[PDB]
Amino acid sequence: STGSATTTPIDSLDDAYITPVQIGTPAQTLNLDFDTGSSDLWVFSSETTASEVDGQTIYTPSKSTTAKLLSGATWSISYGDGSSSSGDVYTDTVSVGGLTVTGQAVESAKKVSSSFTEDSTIDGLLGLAFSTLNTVSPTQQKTFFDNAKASLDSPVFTADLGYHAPGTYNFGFIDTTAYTGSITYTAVSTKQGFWEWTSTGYAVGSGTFKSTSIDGIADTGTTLLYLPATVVSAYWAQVSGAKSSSSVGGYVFPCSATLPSFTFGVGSARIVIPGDYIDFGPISTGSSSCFGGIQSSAGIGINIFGDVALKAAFVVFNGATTPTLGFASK
Ligand SMILES: CNCc1ccc(Oc2cccnc2)o1
Repeated sequence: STGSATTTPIDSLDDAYITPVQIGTPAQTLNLDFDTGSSDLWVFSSETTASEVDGQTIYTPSKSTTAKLLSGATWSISYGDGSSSSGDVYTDTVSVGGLTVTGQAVESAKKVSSSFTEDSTIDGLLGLAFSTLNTVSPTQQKTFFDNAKASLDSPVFTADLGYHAPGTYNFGFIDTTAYTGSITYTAVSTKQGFWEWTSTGYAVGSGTFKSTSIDGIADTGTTLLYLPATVVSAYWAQVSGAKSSSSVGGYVFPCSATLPSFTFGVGSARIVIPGDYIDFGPISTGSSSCFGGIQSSAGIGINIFGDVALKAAFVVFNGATTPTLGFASK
């Protein structure tokens, strides 16, 4: 089998991407944030504290003939941006782009933090990291991809995120019309539960490439590109007026600037992020200070190749017995 679904930016800045997901019988369609940095499939639901729901579409398990309470199971998760959610668990039928899994753990939110409530466009998350990170207790549950894998034509999924435009998540096949040149594959460590790999270096604009190992994660659920302070300082030094602002919480730059590109290495290959991808607009409405899309990972404890980086590529998440990642230009 295979699946193919369109993923759409939630706003004009590509702050996140949502993908429609069918849950239950008859289908309840919710728009979920596909997240290769976490491993829980959770949804706003009929169980979510009423004051914490504001415009989201909810899953109502009592209206699904295939829903079953997973007795005694609870979940609780925190994300790197300070947000969190928790609740109980059902199993139900889940389909993405024509690909169906029966008996998928669907984690129903009883509580969500303020930044979830405040984003009406995100109805929940669909985790695509390794199932070892799944938070369900006392019996850990499998991701949608792990449940689907045996049935897939090939044990892979691909992320093709758009810049200010829709893109695609495919399951079970590689669309050879969706990229240019060849796909360069690189080793993955699953020791931390992430799609963790090592970039071979970087360049800023038309500058010379610096060969240096940068260990990080391919994370569709993180908006920006978080890299070591040395690398980030080298980038923003090429933008007149750019500076790190403690009060804003990162590098900002004059909105009048034209930003240089940023290149990262994948083996001997190179992926170029155009300058415009790095502009996240005014820090507040009407400001002439703009927020940068490349930020320091110091304090996070890991480097993160988030959407800013991944949307410049066609990305293969290869879930064979020894997992690997593939990157192509597009
Ligand atoms: C804006 N905070 C709530 C929210 C929306 C989407 C996500 O999920 C995330 C956020 C950061 C990293 N990984 C996943 O959280």
